[PDB]
Amino acid sequence: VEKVFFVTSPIYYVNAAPHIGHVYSTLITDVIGRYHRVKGERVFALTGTDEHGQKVAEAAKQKQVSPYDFTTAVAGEFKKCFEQMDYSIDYFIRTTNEQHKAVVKELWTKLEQKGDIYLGRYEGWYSISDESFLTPQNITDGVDKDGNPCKVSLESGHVVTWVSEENYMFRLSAFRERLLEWYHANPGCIVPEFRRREVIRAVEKGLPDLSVSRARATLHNWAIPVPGNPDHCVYVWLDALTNYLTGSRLRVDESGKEVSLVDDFNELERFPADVHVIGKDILKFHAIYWPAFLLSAGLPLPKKIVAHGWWTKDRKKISKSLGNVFDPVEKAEEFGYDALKYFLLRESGFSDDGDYSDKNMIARLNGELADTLGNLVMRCTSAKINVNGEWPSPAAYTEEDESLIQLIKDLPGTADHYYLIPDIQKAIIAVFDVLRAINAYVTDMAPWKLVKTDPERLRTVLYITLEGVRVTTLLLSPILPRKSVVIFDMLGVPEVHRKGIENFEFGAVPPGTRLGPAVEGEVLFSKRSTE
Ligand code: MET
Repeated sequence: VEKVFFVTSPIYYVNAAPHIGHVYSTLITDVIGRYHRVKGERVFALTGTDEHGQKVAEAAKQKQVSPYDFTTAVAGEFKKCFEQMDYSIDYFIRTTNEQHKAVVKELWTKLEQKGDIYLGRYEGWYSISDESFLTPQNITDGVDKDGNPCKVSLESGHVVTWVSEENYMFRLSAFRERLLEWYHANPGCIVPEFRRREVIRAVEKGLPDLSVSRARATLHNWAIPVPGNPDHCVYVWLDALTNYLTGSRLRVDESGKEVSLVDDFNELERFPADVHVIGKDILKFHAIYWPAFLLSAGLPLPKKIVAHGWWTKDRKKISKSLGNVFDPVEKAEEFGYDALKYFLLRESGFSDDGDYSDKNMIARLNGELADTLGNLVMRCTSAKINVNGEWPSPAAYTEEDESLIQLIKDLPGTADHYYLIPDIQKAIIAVFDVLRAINAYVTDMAPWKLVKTDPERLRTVLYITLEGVRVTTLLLSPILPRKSVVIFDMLGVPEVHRKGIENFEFGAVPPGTRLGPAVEGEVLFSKRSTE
């Protein structure tokens, strides 16, 4: 099934400025997209902002501005931040978009015509901050911002309020069996595995019907009207999840501006998502509600949902109100963009809540990027070792030579599998296991002595090293997109050989290829003092 590989991030609430969590989710989306482009596939990578709802409306009122001006301004902050982060995202969607609204109304009407929406009541707890309905088992006692006793979410700790409203209800209870059948038929469809198990357990227990509208006053009229009923607004989450469908149907011009909404998703060959990237906090929406809506509407289901953890800094919660900020742009200016991306993707897996510190950041940058990767690139390109400034023609390979070559040949298949799970941390570790092996081979062969002692042997050692650096760098190119270009330039790898599965093969760059010119004193990753 040849198709556009479709990868998404969440669309973020615009109640406040963008921060590490948004940057991280979008980074993961970006990396997955980049890897599939490197394989020569068609890719559409989507990110954006979730701009309706009571949460956003009350954030605007607290700043005392119009919701239109507020959402526009904060959406602009997200766009600027992502531009600065140097992603390769194909479209940035906003739920205030008029074509998105049309797709939401269309989907609603399909659900209704299917018989899965009825007029009922919700009486229960709601978290405005999570826009989430909660049972009494999912709240506990806590304190409000005036210090008074209130109820709070056990999941998020935000304040909950009791809602009692005549609402349109979606028959979620009727999809239990079909959802379980979907999880069991596709046991890789939620990653990591323990989060898949959580979803299955939750759905096993039973599902209540879900409120998919609210009275218009509650939302301060900042939402999409229910087709045929002006007194109701569409649940912000049904509106929000629909962004994935809208995005799959938007034709986008060179400037990244939407110019047309197509009638049917098949026309652009994107829907359904191959990967939805999300945080663990929004798993039920994506793994339970979304597939149920899609089943009701007769739409195909996503292939994989990958849910990551939440970051801390110096083992404490990241917060402006407390004394612990973590600004990605600032840290990227300090340590480098590719380096910061590397750290975020290497330091933690999707099953973990990662922790940043300047100490650990510096140790990875010095140890892995400078001492392992950078040092190797400089060694095989130096005029002192590579006297002719080119890829030599290798002579006969020893067993030691071949053992390293085997690792280099095996690497693409292994990295590929990890990128597809996806488990980016493991992909990175696999590549760096090969970089460490190449370094120990270089140390063991001492090519600097071979220049005088055995130039023929040096040709072999040097060729293996160059090719190892090239293959590893290609597989890291989604992680270090700017630095990989610098590496390929230093190596003189022609543009055509910088992507495509043909170039996963050992030996793709021929002997006699000239290295790129040298710039005096210009290192790849400069080591930084440990403060
Ligand atoms: C359809 S993904 C919506 C995610 C939600 N706006 C959030 O920031 O958590």
